[PDB]
Formats: sequence, C-alpha cells, structure tokens
Amino acid sequence: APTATVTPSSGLSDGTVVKVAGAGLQAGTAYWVYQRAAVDTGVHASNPADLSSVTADANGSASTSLTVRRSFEGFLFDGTRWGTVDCTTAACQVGLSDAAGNGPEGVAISF
Amino acid sequence: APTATVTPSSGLSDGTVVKVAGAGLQAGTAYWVYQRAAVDTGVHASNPADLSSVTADANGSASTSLTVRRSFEGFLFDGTRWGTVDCTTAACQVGLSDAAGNGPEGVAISFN
Ligand SMILES: C[C@]12CC[C@H]3[C@@H](CCC4=CC(=O)CC[C@@]43C)[C@@H]1CC[C@@H]2OC(=O)CCC(=O)O
Ligand SMILES: C[C@]12CC[C@H]3[C@@H](CCC4=CC(=O)CC[C@@]43C)[C@@H]1CC[C@@H]2OC(=O)CCC(=O)O
Ligand SMILES: C[C@]12CC[C@H]3[C@@H](CCC4=CC(=O)CC[C@@]43C)[C@@H]1CC[C@@H]2OC(=O)CCC(=O)O
Repeated sequence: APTATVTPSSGLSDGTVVKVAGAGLQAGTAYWVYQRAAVDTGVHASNPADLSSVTADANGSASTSLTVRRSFEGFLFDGTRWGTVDCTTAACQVGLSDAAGNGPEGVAISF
Repeated sequence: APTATVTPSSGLSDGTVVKVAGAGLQAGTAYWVYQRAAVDTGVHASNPADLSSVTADANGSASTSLTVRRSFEGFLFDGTRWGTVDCTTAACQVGLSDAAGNGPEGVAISFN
C-alpha cells in the first residue's frame, strides 16, 4: 500500500519547510501535497495557499518541499471556506491525494 | 444562467486586488474563486497560492476579493504542476467553479 513521510514532522514552527515523500504511488499520477486538519470526522479543511503537488516516478516514488503553518485559512474539499485553523490544538497532518482522493494515509505533524 | 464579473479586469498589476462577483448561483453552494489560464483547449492551469471562494446567498449571489498575479505556478485540475504561467502572453481569466465543475464562464482579465 501507499506510504508517505514528513521530515521533520515535529517541533515545527510557522513557515517551516518540510520534505514530503510518497512511496508505492502510481507512476505518472499527480498527487496533491497539502497541509490539512479534520474539522469533523473524515472531513478535512486544507490550506491552498501553500498547497503543492508531486508526480510519482516510475517506481511510484516522489518527494517535495512544503511550507507548513501553525495557523491557516482552511477550505473544505467542496470549496467552502471553513475558517481559520490553529494546529496548536488541531491535529493537522500532511495529505497526499490524487484527483480521485486516493493515496497514502495523512502524516501527523505538530508544533 | 450563472454569471460572473471581475472589476477591475484591465490594466491590472501583480498583486492587484479585484472584486469577483457571481450571480444566478445555487443558493447555499460554494464556488472556488481562482485565477487561471488555458494551456490547451478546455484545460486550465490555476493559481492555488491565491485561490479563494464564495458561497452563494439566498438569491444565488455572492462576491469577494481576489489577488491576481502577472505570473504564478500553475496546476491542472488533476493536481499536476504544469509550469509557470505568464499572463503577459497567456489569456488569463478568473474562474468560479463548484465541486462538480459547474459555474459561470471564465472572465478574461489583462495586465499592464
Ligand atoms: C474537539 C476536537 C479538537 C479541537 C478541534 C475540533 C475541530 C475544530 C477545530 C479546529 C481548529 O483548528 C482548532 C481546534 C478544533 C476546535 C475537534 C473535533 C473533535 C476533536 O476531538 C479530539 O481532540 C479527539 C480526542 C482524541 O485525541 O482522542
Ligand atoms: C481533489 C479533491 C478536492 C480538491 C482538494 C484535493 C486535496 C488538495 C486540495 C487542497 C486545497 O486546499 C484546495 C483543494 C484541493 C485541490 C482533494 C483530494 C480529493 C478531492 O476530491 C473529492 O472530494 C473526491 C472526489 C470523488 O472521488 O468523488
Ligand atoms: C473541483 C475541480 C478540481 C480542483 C480545482 C477546481 C477549480 C479551483 C482549483 C484551483 C486550484 O488551483 C486547485 C484545485 C481546484 C480546487 C476544479 C473545478 C472543477 C474540478 O473538477 C472537475 O473536473 C469536476 C469532476 C466531477 O464532475 O466531479
């Protein structure tokens, strides 16, 4: 199954740059690399401002840089502006999803 | 039918804030407000960095502010990083799309 890692994923400050890496992804496919938090069970609010992506190489691997924030203006997948999200108490993680919502499990990060 | 407007939409500069307004929208529905450019027939590369949204009110109306860029990192609807889009030569516009791709037609914008 698809895996992902965020290094470093702890002791992060606002504006910190981390490396997001995916493995066991499908070659050639694009995966949205983004910061998020579940404002409801199974319902994620993300940060498009610093969003980015990645296309798994022939071995289904890829990594990139992501700028994380302690707090960010979160939007839902349906486009709705949810509101400001403070990762200080919210369980923010870095997601890796393709255009159909598939990919590895979100990686918990903390500040 | 849904309709959109961008003011200003001419003589714009990198960093300019414009008013994007939608009408004839589904009351209660959210619509992404974003800058884009067609890099191919029916294929747009958007600017997520300054992306924003709106949620139509009871009368299917809604507006908000959007910061525009002369240049930006473009992304395709499927998540692909396309490349740098330069609105100096690219026909850039402003989109208003719901989670299903529905919404008014793109509004053409231009820079100085
Ligand atoms: C209340 C809550 C933690 C605080 C979250 C809230 C969702 C809304 C929310 C957004 C923020 O950015 C601030 C924290 C916060 C208000 C979460 C919904 C369920 C959750 O509960 C837990 O922490 C789960 C307990 C556990 O760790 O097992
Ligand atoms: C593309 C997507 C909606 C747009 C999301 C994307 C995750 C990355 C992302 C972060 C943002 O803050 C902007 C929107 C966006 C680019 C989501 C991953 C799956 C999702 O789609 C769905 O809700 C599921 C579609 C379905 O299979 O019905
Ligand atoms: C949601 C969407 C993909 C994600 C796009 C969104 C437009 C706004 C936008 C700007 C970005 O730069 C991030 C992705 C994103 C948030 C698109 C509008 C329609 C599109 O999806 C479809 O083609 C619709 C497929 C379907 O019928 O489910």
